[PDB]
Amino acid sequence: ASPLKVAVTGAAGQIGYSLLFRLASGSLLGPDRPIELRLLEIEPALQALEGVVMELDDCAFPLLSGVEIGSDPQKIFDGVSLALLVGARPRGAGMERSDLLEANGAIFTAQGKALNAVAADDVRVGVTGNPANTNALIAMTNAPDIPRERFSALTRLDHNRAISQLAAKTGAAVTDIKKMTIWGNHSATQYPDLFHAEVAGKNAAEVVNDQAWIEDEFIPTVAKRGAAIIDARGASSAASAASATIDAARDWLLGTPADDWVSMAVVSDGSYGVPEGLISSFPVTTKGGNWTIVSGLEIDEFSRGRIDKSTAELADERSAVTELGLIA
Amino acid sequence: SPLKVAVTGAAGQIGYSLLFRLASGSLLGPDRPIELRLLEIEPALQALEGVVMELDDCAFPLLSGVEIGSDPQKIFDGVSLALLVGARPLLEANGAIFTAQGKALNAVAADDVRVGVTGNPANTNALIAMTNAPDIPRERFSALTRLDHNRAISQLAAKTGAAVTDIKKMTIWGNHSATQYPDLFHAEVAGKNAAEVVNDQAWIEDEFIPTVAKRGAAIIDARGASSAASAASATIDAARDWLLGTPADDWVSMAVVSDGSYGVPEGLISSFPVTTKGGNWTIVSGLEIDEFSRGRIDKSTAELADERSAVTELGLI
Ligand code: NA
Ligand code: NA
Ligand code: NA
Ligand code: NA
Ligand code: NA
Ligand code: NA
Ligand code: NA
Ligand code: NA
Ligand code: NA
Ligand code: NA
Ligand code: NA
Ligand code: NA
Ligand code: NA
Ligand code: NA
Ligand code: NA
Ligand code: NA
Ligand code: NA
Ligand code: NA
Ligand code: NA
Ligand code: NA
Ligand code: NA
Ligand code: NA
Repeated sequence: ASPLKVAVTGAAGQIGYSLLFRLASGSLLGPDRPIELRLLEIEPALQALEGVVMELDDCAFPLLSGVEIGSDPQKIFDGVSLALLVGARPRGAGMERSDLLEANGAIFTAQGKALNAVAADDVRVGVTGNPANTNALIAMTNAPDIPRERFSALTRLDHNRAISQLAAKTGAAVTDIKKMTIWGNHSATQYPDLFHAEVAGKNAAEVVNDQAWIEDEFIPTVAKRGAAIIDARGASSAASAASATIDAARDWLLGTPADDWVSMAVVSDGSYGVPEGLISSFPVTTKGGNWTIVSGLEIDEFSRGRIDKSTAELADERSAVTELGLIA
Repeated sequence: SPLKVAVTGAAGQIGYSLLFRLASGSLLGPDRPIELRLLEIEPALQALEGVVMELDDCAFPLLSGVEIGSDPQKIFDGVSLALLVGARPLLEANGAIFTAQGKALNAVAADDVRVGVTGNPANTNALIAMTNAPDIPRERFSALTRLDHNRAISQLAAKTGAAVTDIKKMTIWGNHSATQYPDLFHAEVAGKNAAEVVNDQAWIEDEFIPTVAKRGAAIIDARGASSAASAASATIDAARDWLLGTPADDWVSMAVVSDGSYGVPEGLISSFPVTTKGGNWTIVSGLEIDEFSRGRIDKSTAELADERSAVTELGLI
């Protein structure tokens, strides 16, 4: 196979440090599909990025066809088929992800315009940098010649967290869990939805049989997990964010299993009462590098309220970046 | 059935880079589960809890479970692969660590255990561990020279323009130290003898060997931090090849106990060209050692013997 050209921003950062070795080892497309890494950093981090590339070379990875590094997004994104926009300022303890809306926003205006100018026709664009949904909205709107559906923000770390907590509660293997959904924003208002999930062919909410645990423990544990990692580790998630980035990109490009769906924050067409044009997390299936929102789910009153709270937040964020002039 | 894998220094930088790859399938592939048993010192256990939170958040299908602790006799119980990564960042300080860890392994590891030592000074730590485990066959102990090996492959690929897949039969001889000897005279670049391809002895001595030997310091100069991800990667490569076997047209480097082969003093843990099958290594037989290579091999094994003498004088053997 021709090498897949993959761009990674913030590539000398902590997420990048985890992610690049998984990419080069075969985690994205498997053991027979080479990858070319195109790595972006800010100028003061280029010496460190040179060091990371030395380490990549020193792994003697058979799949790594080559590496280009630089600080010019038009050079690094030239011809790329997958762009992993990870680099942005991190949050720290006591911060909400939305605290970084104005700071990180302008990065995404510029990167969307660069992608628009130079990326491969088949590009798919994943955004991990915070606040992720709004940053993906910024990038998507600044790339009018790339189809809107090519942009996604990462809610897969939230999704995976929710799988982990459900498996723990139920005594199940992670492989038993299917049809998890995270709705809305990658924030504290995210809604992890058990009511459509399955634990080995059984409805998840019925298996747990405990609405109070769902409301008082499960939802806030998942929603606030990032802050819990900051408290435990002293720094934001890195390896697990990199792992979720690989999972989301892999499923996007190679497809979801027939019996399952995943969570991706993508542009709303109004489905499920989610305001049109927001980047919001939905249950989706994928095939051929394309996603489709899962149709037909009955949204119960409790779920409805939690979804709307989260989409309300997204609408507020969208208004703020529109007022800052970052959109279009 | 999950392979029980112990990792020491598990909240360190190598560990951070290693554990997620292990759990994702890098060691045994996509259908073989693993159980992680993570050792740290007591003051690092809080941090290790945070690493386990992130492991759990990955929802890894292969990760059957995780146990953490500071007692090697608990963590190593029933393990079939022990990756001894943690060490004091010299010979004496690490001596107590590896004496204690070899004794623990001897007491509680699985019969089929293989023990890979990444923590420095790796060869002599491995020797100490092996000596302290008289009920585990000596061939189960290896020190990691795979990072040097892969670094050599990297330099040789850059010099020749070949793909890394075109590079075979690289060897690192001796100690994992500045006296290591990376041997191009038996390596092949797309079938052709590597030293004949390069055709430049001054480049070998003045550039290739010192660049390999000093690479860790070059990474630190560049990144401001040590080479954790590539060390992790080498650790996985070496353990994977040990357990699953080497390719039929290739060999790898492993530091293992010497039977005298190639003039390496018996009983030293020393890096040899090896093939693997069934979880067992065999030193590559039949290689002709030229005068230049003999001199460099003997300089390294002299250092290994000096280190063995030092730890013997300290009472660690
Ligand atoms: Na960075
Ligand atoms: Na990292
Ligand atoms: Na691949
Ligand atoms: Na490697
Ligand atoms: Na390596
Ligand atoms: Na470059
Ligand atoms: Na667009
Ligand atoms: Na709640
Ligand atoms: Na949080
Ligand atoms: Na939490
Ligand atoms: Na938590
Ligand atoms: Na609407
Ligand atoms: Na909009
Ligand atoms: Na609102
Ligand atoms: Na340790
Ligand atoms: Na380390
Ligand atoms: Na594995
Ligand atoms: Na956990
Ligand atoms: Na994850
Ligand atoms: Na041995
Ligand atoms: Na080893
Ligand atoms: Na042998």
